[PDB]
Amino acid sequence: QCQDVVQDVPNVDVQMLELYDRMSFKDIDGGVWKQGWNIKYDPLKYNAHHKLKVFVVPHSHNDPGWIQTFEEYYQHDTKHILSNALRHLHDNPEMKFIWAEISYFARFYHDLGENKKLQMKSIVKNGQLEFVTGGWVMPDEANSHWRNVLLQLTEGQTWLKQFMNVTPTASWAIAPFGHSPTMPYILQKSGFKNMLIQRTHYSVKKELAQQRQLEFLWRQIWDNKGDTALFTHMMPFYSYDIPHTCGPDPKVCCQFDFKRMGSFGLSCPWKVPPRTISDQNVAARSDLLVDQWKKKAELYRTNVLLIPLGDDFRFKQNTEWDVQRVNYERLFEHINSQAHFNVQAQFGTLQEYFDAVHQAERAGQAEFPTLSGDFFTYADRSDNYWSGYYTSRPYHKRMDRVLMHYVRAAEMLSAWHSWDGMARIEERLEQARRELSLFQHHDGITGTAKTHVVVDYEQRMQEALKACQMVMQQSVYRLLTKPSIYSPDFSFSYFTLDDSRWPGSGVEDSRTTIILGEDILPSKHVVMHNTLPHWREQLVDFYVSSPFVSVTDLANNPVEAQVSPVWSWHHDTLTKTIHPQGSTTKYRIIFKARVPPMGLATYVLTISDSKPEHTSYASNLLLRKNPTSLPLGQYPEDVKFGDPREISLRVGNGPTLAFSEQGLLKSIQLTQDSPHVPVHFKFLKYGVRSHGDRSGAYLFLPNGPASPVELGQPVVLVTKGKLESSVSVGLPSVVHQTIMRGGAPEIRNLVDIGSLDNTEIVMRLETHIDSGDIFYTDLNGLQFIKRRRLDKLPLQANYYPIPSGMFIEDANTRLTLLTGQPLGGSSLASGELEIMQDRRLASDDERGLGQGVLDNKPVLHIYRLVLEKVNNCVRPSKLHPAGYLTSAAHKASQSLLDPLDKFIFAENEWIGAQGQFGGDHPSAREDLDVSVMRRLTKSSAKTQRVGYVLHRTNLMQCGTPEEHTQKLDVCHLLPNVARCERTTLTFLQNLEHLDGMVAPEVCPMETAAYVSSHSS
Ligand SMILES: CO[C@@H]1O[C@H](CO[C@H]2O[C@H](CS)[C@@H](O)[C@H](O)[C@@H]2O)[C@@H](O)[C@H](O[C@H]2O[C@H](CO)[C@@H](O)[C@H](O)[C@@H]2O)[C@@H]1O
Ligand SMILES: [Zn+2]
Repeated sequence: QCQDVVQDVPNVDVQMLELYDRMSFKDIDGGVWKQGWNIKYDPLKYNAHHKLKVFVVPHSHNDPGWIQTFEEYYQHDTKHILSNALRHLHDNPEMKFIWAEISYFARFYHDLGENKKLQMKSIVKNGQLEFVTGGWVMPDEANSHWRNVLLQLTEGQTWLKQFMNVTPTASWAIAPFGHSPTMPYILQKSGFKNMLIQRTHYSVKKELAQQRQLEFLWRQIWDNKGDTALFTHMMPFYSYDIPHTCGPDPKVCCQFDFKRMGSFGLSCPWKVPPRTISDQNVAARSDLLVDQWKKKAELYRTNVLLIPLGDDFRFKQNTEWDVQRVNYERLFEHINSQAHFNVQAQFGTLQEYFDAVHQAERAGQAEFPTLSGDFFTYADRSDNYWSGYYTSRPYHKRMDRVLMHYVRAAEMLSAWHSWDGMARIEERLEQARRELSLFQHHDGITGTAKTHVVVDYEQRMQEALKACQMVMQQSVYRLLTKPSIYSPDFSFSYFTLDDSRWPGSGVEDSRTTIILGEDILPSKHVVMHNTLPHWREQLVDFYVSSPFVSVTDLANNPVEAQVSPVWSWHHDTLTKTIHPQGSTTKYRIIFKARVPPMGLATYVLTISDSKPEHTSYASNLLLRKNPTSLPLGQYPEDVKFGDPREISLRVGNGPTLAFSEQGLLKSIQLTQDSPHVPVHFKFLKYGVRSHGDRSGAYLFLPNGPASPVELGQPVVLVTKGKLESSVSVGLPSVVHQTIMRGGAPEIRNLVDIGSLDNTEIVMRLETHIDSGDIFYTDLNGLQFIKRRRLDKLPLQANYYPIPSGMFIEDANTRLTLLTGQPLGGSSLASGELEIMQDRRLASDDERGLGQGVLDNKPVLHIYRLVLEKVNNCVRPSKLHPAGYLTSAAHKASQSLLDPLDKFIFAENEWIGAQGQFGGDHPSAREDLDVSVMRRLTKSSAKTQRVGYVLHRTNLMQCGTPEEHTQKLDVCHLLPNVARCERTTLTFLQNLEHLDGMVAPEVCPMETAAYVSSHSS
């Protein structure tokens, strides 16, 4: 019996949307704890029979790229930190240290000699060095897709299991800029028992501290029973550095950071330095320190206190290890010996802290509150909300989503077979997983790194894309060639990938033309891959060197096709207009590909001397005053011209779209009879303040509501075809395109902010929909959370991450915008949606980056726009904190994130070609996905193992019967199954041995992992 994720509102002690509605968010001076209050404690609370247990946990925050590249930091800092940790921990058995970033640890460990590897394993086994989380990175939680959060977690933990024989069950996330419930969701399904967070809004820290609700059982917003709950510790103060981790007064705590006495080039901003601990000062020093600890302890419910001891790239110098250790040892010896303190203090690890907290809990000493919700948008002080990084460096945010899909497709396509080592499949896939995993870092996908570091991430991701292409095309060639003919050269390109949306038209001329001709080559095979576990039809397009091309399947059945020109937009620096030019030698052919679940389908493109029977030609209409001619070579339809005017289009029996004379949507009519529902696209601009704090890579600090972009009299191009129609317009900084293929439109924006300094370009949708102050945005592509616009907070506080979609609705109507890239957005007034496209900022925003954002480059953003009637849908109650997509919106999101892959055969003739793969694969219910298929064993293993991650979303019931689908049992996808086991999501622990070797499908909103074992 599945939990109902719609109709049962969970009863939790703290529900973050409710808390937000009630809180005042006043920013008052609290004294030494600037954002809190003067903490008081009863000195008699602790006595001989009830002592305060203090764990001082040394740590070093190591960014895998930020102000330097990964490799620069490794050479200049991290390799020294790890080498000196090994020495100092070895030599000082009571000293402890925690480590989070496995990318660096793997980088270090593989360069060690065997003697040192053994010493390292010994300090891990004995518990002195403890891994926390164990992901490749400490990821961003706002822009990251859940699939990539899982990918990087798995990459780090798989390394740790293999080399260190440990799997962390406690997570440490001190640095991401706000926190998502997607983390406890994944962690709890990956064996975790505890997690720690830090960067939450200062007003939230104060509110929860006042109620001693900083430790809580964090469950998902829809979880009525609580089975998703994960114990979470929120740190109370402004920073994770030493001045903000000993207690509420940083002027005091800074005196206990022994790296700040002068020789290290560090000091205390509060103007009182640390002093070396001696017998003559230890009593006074201890009195000050214990007083800070007892104040911090007032904020929590047990007698066990966590004191982190660290900062960025700490514990480098041998002298630094000594200065911190020897001074703390003198403090501990004094404090622990003076009964009047009633304290036992020691170095500890994160797990030791949590174990002691839960021991106290079981002793009946505390009960913990339940909580649901998220912790966006973060503000660290005053009105400084960190909503800028939801958009910064949008080219690379888009690249993340492209690479996400290519990693999935490469792992899936190659999983079907075992490969010889000489094929280098495992090598290429490990590289691709690791570069994508690295980019999940909270300075990677966030767009908060220095320019040269962004370039490094981009180069790494480009290499990863090439690796995925190589693995994919080798796999296609194996899956579709007669086995007794197959003769692979593992270095050769049998196919090249054709991608219509990355980097994109107008971004890079990267696509190959299929060159056909009577005197060269009459025809070409192309292959589509469908990574989703259901049959899919989708229009696909290729560039071809003639308009006279027709399409067949590999039974030689004709397939209806449409040919259109190849249009490119040019900023004519002579005429000062932006206008399209057509190619006279290449054309686009478009046709519907029908592809099996997790399968492949082959088609053939053939040239003829004249218009083929089954190919039609789009009309083209250029709307502008003072047109000039647009010749198109052999294209059989002449371009038409007109003055700008409103126009309407309808493809198939789908919606009718109306456009303004400037080429922007104005209305959607769902059916023949229905109203033309106002739905109006508009581009606006935000600026930057001329006084006070400046927007930068992290912060969005607008100088008021956005102002309309002045459009002039833009050139509009209308292409009308039987299969696909479009309206494209060259606006200042944006070539905006609305594409119609018979269902929800697709929007593409080619965004080039050029040299517009101190500008943020936003795309807004204006409707009539009576949404009031409510809107919905997603978290990590996993779930939709209810948002309430709060006029008591500034504009930038009402911006949230849009990692994959957002919607507004009233009783009758919903408008959903799905995205192919994470961007920031909001609903700033009833009936509106808006999403930021790019931002160019001249100033640094005082968070450590030390530059503006002046490295913008053209990016092609993609979207789907779904207007729907929802009066018949079974929706959650008004008090439920979640929302859910319809079938059409979810399919539209899948169309953006996991499109069909397209392969063009490279050579002239493909001997032994086959027409299809996977025609016998089950076509699963629309709400179920095989998020991951990964072969886990190399070819030398007697018993092959294949891992699957299944995810089931939850779609609204709206009265569409949508019938008969087949059960998907992933354990029988490969033959000769000998065992099927449910595992943690990282595949690292077996949870259940499955009867009949059958992997059951999962419940709505659940994710499960299975591993099948095969004897042949
Ligand atoms: C809030 O500013 C923070 O400053 C530190 C600078 O750290 C270095 O100087 C300090 C102060 S004397 C030393 O004690 C340290 O050991 C270092 O040498 C930044 O490194 C820190 O960065 C963190 O937050 C930013 C966002 O503000 C992230 O982008 C980054 O990933 C990191 O987590 C911060 O700038
Ligand atoms: Zn960091």
